Amino acid sequence: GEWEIIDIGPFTQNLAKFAVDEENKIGQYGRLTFNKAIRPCMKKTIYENEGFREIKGYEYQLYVYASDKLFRADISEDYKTRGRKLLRFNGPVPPP
Ligand code: NA
Repeated sequence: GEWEIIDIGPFTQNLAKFAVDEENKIGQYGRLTFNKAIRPCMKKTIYENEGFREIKGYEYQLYVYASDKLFRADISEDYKTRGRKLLRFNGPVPPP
């Protein structure tokens, strides 16, 4: 796997909103209201360990404000299926 920083544009906001929608499902923090994703945001790309460079999927580490509290979410995304899942949702944490 390899990590990069990526911008906080619409695609990232969607991921962050997706983290908040999943967490609301979970209910651990009660009812959260998505605010925005903020920098810094990281993306991991995972390959197959081969040499044909076959992408398996992706992982993201995001900072996200919901209900004016800052959280750190980890999301995974499958390359072929385009399905996503919320791995971890933590905080509140201090600003980076
Ligand atoms: Na805010």
